[PDB]
Amino acid sequence: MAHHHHHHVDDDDKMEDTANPNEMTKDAWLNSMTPLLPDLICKGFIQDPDLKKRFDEIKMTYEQCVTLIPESTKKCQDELYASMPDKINSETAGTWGRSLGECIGKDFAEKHLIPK
Repeated sequence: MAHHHHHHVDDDDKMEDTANPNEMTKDAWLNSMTPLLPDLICKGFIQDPDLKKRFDEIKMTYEQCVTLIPESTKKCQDELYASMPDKINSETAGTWGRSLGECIGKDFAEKHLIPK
């Protein structure tokens, strides 16, 4: 901004642009979401005294959870991936994140928490 009447700009906006990831794409979101799920999923069975009942019944441990959860992370990923939009906003993340969580919490349970 130094020319009002005389505009002879053959070049401009050279350094005045940088594409920064405002939010994460559906793929990038999954990538940065999947391995963080095991952390929260196990805690879900620990924080809830209700759920902790079965957690201790099978003598299951935190580490045992996070080695199994990667099975369901990939599972529910492909589930919702088909329904997810191109890019995942912070708000969008929570919506689909809890969706992954509910899937996994069910998958993990029927697998090892259910002795049948």
